[PDB]
Amino acid sequence: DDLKLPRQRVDLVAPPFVHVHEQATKQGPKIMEFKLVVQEKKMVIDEKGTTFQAMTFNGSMPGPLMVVHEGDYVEVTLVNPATNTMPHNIDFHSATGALGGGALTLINPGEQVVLRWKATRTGVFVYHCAPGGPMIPWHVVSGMNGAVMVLPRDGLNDGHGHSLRYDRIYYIGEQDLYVPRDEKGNFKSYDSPGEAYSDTEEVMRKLTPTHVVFNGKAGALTGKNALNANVGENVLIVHSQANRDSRPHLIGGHGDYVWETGKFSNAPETGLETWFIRGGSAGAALYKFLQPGIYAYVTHNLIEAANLGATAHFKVEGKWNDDLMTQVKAPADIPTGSTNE
Amino acid sequence: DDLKLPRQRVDLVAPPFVHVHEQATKQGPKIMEFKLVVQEKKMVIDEKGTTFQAMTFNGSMPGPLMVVHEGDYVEVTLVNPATNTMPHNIDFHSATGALGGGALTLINPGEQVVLRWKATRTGVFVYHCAPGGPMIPWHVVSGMNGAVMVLPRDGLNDGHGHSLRYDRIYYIGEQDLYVPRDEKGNFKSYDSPGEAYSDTEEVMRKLTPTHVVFNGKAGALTGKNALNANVGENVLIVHSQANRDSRPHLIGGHGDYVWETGKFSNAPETGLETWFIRGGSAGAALYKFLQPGIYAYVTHNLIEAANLGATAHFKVEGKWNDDLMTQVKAPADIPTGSTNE
Amino acid sequence: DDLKLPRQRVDLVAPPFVHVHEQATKQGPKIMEFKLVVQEKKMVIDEKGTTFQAMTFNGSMPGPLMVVHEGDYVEVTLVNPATNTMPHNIDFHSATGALGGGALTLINPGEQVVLRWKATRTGVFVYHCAPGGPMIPWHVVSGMNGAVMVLPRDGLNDGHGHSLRYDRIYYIGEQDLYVPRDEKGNFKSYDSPGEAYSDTEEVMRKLTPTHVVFNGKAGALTGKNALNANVGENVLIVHSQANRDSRPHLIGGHGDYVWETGKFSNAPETGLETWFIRGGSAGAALYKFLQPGIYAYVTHNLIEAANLGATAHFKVEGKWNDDLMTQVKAPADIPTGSTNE
Ligand SMILES: OC[C@H]1O[C@@](CO)(O[C@H]2O[C@H](CO)[C@@H](O)[C@H](O)[C@H]2O)[C@@H](O)[C@@H]1O
Ligand SMILES: OC[C@H]1O[C@@](CO)(O[C@H]2O[C@H](CO)[C@@H](O)[C@H](O)[C@H]2O)[C@@H](O)[C@@H]1O
Ligand SMILES: OC[C@H]1O[C@@](CO)(O[C@H]2O[C@H](CO)[C@@H](O)[C@H](O)[C@H]2O)[C@@H](O)[C@@H]1O
Ligand SMILES: OC[C@H]1O[C@@](CO)(O[C@H]2O[C@H](CO)[C@@H](O)[C@H](O)[C@H]2O)[C@@H](O)[C@@H]1O
Ligand SMILES: OC[C@H]1O[C@@](CO)(O[C@H]2O[C@H](CO)[C@@H](O)[C@H](O)[C@H]2O)[C@@H](O)[C@@H]1O
Ligand SMILES: OC[C@H]1O[C@@](CO)(O[C@H]2O[C@H](CO)[C@@H](O)[C@H](O)[C@H]2O)[C@@H](O)[C@@H]1O
Ligand SMILES: O=N[O-]
Ligand SMILES: O=N[O-]
Ligand SMILES: O=N[O-]
Ligand SMILES: O=N[O-]
Ligand SMILES: O=N[O-]
Ligand SMILES: O=N[O-]
Ligand SMILES: O=N[O-]
Ligand SMILES: O=N[O-]
Ligand SMILES: O=N[O-]
Ligand SMILES: O=N[O-]
Ligand SMILES: O=N[O-]
Ligand SMILES: O=N[O-]
Ligand SMILES: [Cu+2]
Ligand SMILES: [Cu+2]
Ligand SMILES: [Cu+2]
Ligand SMILES: [Cu+2]
Ligand SMILES: [Cu+2]
Ligand SMILES: [Cu+2]
Repeated sequence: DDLKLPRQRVDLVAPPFVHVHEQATKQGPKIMEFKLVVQEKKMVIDEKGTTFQAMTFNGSMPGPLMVVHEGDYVEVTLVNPATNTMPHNIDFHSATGALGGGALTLINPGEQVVLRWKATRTGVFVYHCAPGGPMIPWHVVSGMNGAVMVLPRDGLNDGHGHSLRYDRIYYIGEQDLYVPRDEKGNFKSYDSPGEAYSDTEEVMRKLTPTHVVFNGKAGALTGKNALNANVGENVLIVHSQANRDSRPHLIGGHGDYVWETGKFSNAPETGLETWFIRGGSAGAALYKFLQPGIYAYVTHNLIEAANLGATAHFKVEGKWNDDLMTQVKAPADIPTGSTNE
Repeated sequence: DDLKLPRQRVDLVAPPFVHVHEQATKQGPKIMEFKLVVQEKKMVIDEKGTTFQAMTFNGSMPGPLMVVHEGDYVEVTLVNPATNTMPHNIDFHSATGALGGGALTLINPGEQVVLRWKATRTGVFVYHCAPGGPMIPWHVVSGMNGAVMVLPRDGLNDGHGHSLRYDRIYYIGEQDLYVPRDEKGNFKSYDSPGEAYSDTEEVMRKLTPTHVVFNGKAGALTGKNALNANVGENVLIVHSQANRDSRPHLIGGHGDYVWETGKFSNAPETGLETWFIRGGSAGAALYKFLQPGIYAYVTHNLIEAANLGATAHFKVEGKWNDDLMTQVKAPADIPTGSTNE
Repeated sequence: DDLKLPRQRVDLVAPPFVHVHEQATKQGPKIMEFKLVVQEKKMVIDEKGTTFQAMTFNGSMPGPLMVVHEGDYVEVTLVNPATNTMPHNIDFHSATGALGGGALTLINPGEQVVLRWKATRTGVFVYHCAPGGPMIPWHVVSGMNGAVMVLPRDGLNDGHGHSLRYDRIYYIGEQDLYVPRDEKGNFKSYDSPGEAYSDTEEVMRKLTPTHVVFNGKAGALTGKNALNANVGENVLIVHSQANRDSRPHLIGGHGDYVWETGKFSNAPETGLETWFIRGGSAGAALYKFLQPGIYAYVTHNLIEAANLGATAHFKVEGKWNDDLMTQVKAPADIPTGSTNE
């Protein structure tokens, strides 16, 4: 074995949560070992129960967030069980060479492969399947995409010599979906991804998703699965979109520090209302919560947010600050003596 | 009354103009009092006379620009006259908490509410109605959006320790509209917003506007309503888009200083050709005019600009500078001795 | 003649290549002389042989890249041969006044015009035809757009006082096309641009291209026309899009230094995965190749890249660096003792 570094196995966790990691570290470079297992399966993607033929890393949309530090090596075992029907591979936008690794990781059902890439570039980055040709968009918009974060060894900073530390981290993977409809407008169902392909490709061609979802379905991060926080906590929100632009916004908040292009060698922007994730990238925002209550986290095409699935909630515990905002007068009848022209 | 600051009432003016304000101020924080009255009404939105069922703040698309300074408090009386049919509210992207104020301002026809928010974040920001659910996009794309500018108390700067001062300010609100068509392709008319809803939502779902307009209609800021300027004037152009991306461009000019994400804690970019307003945001550009004549101000999807309504004009008075540009030879027949292969 | 500077004639070359130029220069300002000849012609735009009625500068999509330095004057002879059917003009986003020159360059078939503009603004910029009204988008999406680069006289820098020098430069013009289809879905053919107009405008109105291509057609820069480079070379990739957004990505690489808004008075961003060209602009990225092999250069809407034409290749010669990336284990059967749940 030429590369003589310590090895550390990481157990991935399902989004929107993130596996255990250090922000700053004084450990030297390691070989960080990850396993991704491809799973093709039918999944429910909206609140009416619509299904579609998904293809996933590790059974989730998005695939899980991987976290390493600058100078680590990332050794990924990609597994394509024989219950799957298609070949698969993986392209890390964090990696250098061989189409991000895609040219070294094509595996048929029943095979696995081991790729190592050096984490030379800091930031959050997309990873996605990319078998070749028209299969590249198809596998990605069927769900085969996630992200990796390469932290500086000293953790995050503000680009002005001040360290930034998060209390909590969430990973929001946004997915554009292209579900075929019948002549009456009802979504169609299929028995396999291969059977769904031709009709799906026709929808894809017109560049208008039927659904835009976080964490794999409409409503995934609302209701009992709202994201928790507390007043005072500095929360890092990683957002990825492997195929299509997005414009994240935290309703009732801001982006205190935003890396919209997602790369920690660049100073963040401050005090944003809405930021922009270019399709094929990950970005990140830090926000320190100042008020309790419900926050909606959306793409601020509000049609997509409210009508195609792209809303998450935060539920924030703590005490209300009437200095920042207050209801001076509750709703009341318009005074008789008013003129409102 | 706990908050013991001077109160100042502001009279709003219709876009693209902006109410009287100071750039730099040595006044301390104030409670700045604004009134917004919701008006649902049919409006003309294109040059062929197409109408649609609009919903507005203060009778205009966009709603008027509010201008305050960092550290002021903004006390907004939102009025929903009983002639309206729907509930309404307001979300300030400038504000912290309660979904931007939307969770504290839902009012039925016949009611008003008073919200106060502290202007802790500098920049230009969207405000918009957001009643809940699918009503959020519907109210916004029906016209219920505007912007607020929170200036630093020392006015604008270049991010490199130099003050910037504008001679003139204009507010360009861009609106994506989704007007239903009949089976022949003609735009449909309705007697109320409620009657228009179902057909409008179907158009919205396909994410392709029928119209993209400035100041509420195609041609609003062309012809006799071109925007005036003079050679030498430094003009601030605030641009908002509450739902959908835009790419502003001043044809024949530049953006000397551009805050495309719209937030004055970040240094502007210099010398832009075209900038980018992410849907759900406001941005701003300063330009010092150097040449007289007509300028077109567009979104630089030229299909949207020329064919869906999204062109404004500036008419600039002054003297032409032949050093910057000149017609060396006027159109003339191609010389007989020419070879043009 | 009032302007007493040396004159230099430049011979343009077809994209993706760039005419001979100096990066840094100690020559003083010159009048740089360029000729552009409009050519309307049918062109093949995809791998199935689909044609469409194009309109070009100098016979190519994009038009050729012009390169000058800050403070030069650019004297452009625009020629509209009498074999063409339409009037044409030119708008330089690099220029100040008269709608970028469009208001001084409208020429009928059989005419030519000479425009001079001073290169006061550094960066890469779009130029495009803009006759007036609905003809503006039509001429642009028919192919009448290119770019000009205005280099600082000291050449490029990193925004932190370090010079940057490229070994190679390529110009990637991306074109959104709107080809009519018949009732069966087959692309229609026409005998002239005028005959194609009405059906084309209907496609344009729905804001969804049928094709998104580099260098004028699907596959233009793949196969025998892949872009060459070598390990170690710093390559400047200029990307323009005159009408519609794009999100460039170099698969297997990065953007070491990226001016996504395209203007050299602003420091570049570092280490990008994917960048963003706002419609109506040019941007530029520098990358130093570190690995040999094939790279795909795409817009990272992968549907557009793989299915609508928007993929180029680089073929990079040199030696593989197993430190940066290696295939630890080639594809092999999943071990019997594995558990992959
Ligand atoms: O295609 C729109 C048209 O189709 C119908 C069924 O005929 O609804 C479908 O489309 C809706 C919007 O996507 C979904 O809410 C629903 O799951 C789906 O059946 C019509 O109701 C709609 O009018
Ligand atoms: O710079 C990020 C900064 O935002 C902070 C500033 O200290 O606060 C902003 O919001 C708070 C609302 O009170 C204010 O302190 C501040 O004046 C405004 O920009 C933090 O939450 C943090 O360091
Ligand atoms: O739907 C496009 C198709 O509809 C018609 C009327 O049949 O025109 C309508 O659409 C045009 C483009 O939006 C508008 O200019 C016009 O106001 C509207 O009636 C056809 O003329 C067009 O061919
Ligand atoms: O930095 C904004 C700056 O743009 C200025 C520079 O002084 O001018 C630009 O356009 C003018 C066209 O003459 C030139 O002064 C300059 O060299 C170029 O970048 C102003 O209009 C202003 O301060
Ligand atoms: O319109 C989509 C539908 O049309 C057909 C011909 O009937 O294919 C056309 O569209 C394809 C996608 O753009 C092209 O690949 C081809 O050049 C064109 O004829 C059908 O095959 C397709 O099903
Ligand atoms: O800053 C651009 C810089 O990227 C470089 C840094 O020297 O390299 C990056 O990629 C290389 C991969 O080894 C590493 O040197 C570096 O640590 C990482 O950001 C060059 O190719 C260049 O100056
Ligand atoms: O080696 N210190 O954590
Ligand atoms: O299935 N995804 O969270
Ligand atoms: O070959 N890919 O499905
Ligand atoms: O302010 N949120 O849509
Ligand atoms: O208090 N001075 O304007
Ligand atoms: O109606 N708006 O300007
Ligand atoms: O309830 N909103 O129209
Ligand atoms: O240059 N304006 O389209
Ligand atoms: O004048 N020197 O190249
Ligand atoms: O025809 N263009 O490269
Ligand atoms: O008049 N332009 O084709
Ligand atoms: O990583 N490229 O699609
Ligand atoms: Cu796959
Ligand atoms: Cu990719
Ligand atoms: Cu409302
Ligand atoms: Cu909002
Ligand atoms: Cu033309
Ligand atoms: Cu232009």
